[PDB]
Amino acid sequence: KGLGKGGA
Amino acid sequence: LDFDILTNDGTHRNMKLLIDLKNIFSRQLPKMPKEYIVKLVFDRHHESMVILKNKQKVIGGICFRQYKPQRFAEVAFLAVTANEQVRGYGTRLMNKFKDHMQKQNIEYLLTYADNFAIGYFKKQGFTKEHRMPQEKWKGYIKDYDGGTLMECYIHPYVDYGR
Ligand SMILES: CC(C)(COP(=O)(O)OP(=O)(O)OC[C@H]1O[C@@H](n2cnc3c(N)ncnc32)[C@H](O)[C@@H]1OP(=O)(O)O)[C@H](O)C(=O)NCCC(=O)NCCS
Repeated sequence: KGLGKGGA
Repeated sequence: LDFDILTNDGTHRNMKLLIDLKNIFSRQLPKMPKEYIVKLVFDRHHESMVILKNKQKVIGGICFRQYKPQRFAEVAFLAVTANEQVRGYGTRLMNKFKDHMQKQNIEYLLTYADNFAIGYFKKQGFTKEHRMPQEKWKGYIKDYDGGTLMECYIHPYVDYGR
């Protein structure tokens, strides 16, 4: 679930 | 528009659907090693529910791993292809997932979140404060100090989606 901001 | 559990049964059909989903995951999760996504998606413990458009095209999905005896599952990856975002699919998927988890006798959903991500799961009903005894996931779900562990309680008779 690695997340670095963004993602609409 | 269907939300089906995609079985990794070694058939050309499912294999292709899983690969398409895996590619949506890497394109949408750039910080994630692609080979790591490959490993989890196709391993013996993980399962995937896909958003199927016209019973043939994958436009999203969620990869998860159930810990049946413990009655909780971990979300590995969640994503909707770029050209299909902001149309409510992602939220509908999560609701279908909760309903499926409830039917699977799963009591809690766990997932690691970072940055923006945290905000997304909070809107999906996940919280930073856990009500599930820590020693329950300890030893099953890796404990990373670098990520925020979030959980969502799945009440046995609350209606999630459908
Ligand atoms: C959602 C994906 C999960 C499919 O979803 P498709 O909040 O809700 O404004 P469905 O920016 O439209 O939405 C539920 C809502 O939360 C929004 N949002 C997304 N991440 C968010 C976050 N971290 N915090 C707050 N809002 C967020 C959704 O885009 C959507 O828009 P809205 O709030 O105006 O309705 C999406 O981009 C995607 O594939 N993102 C990249 C992959 C990713 O980060 N996956 C989860 C981590 S593995």
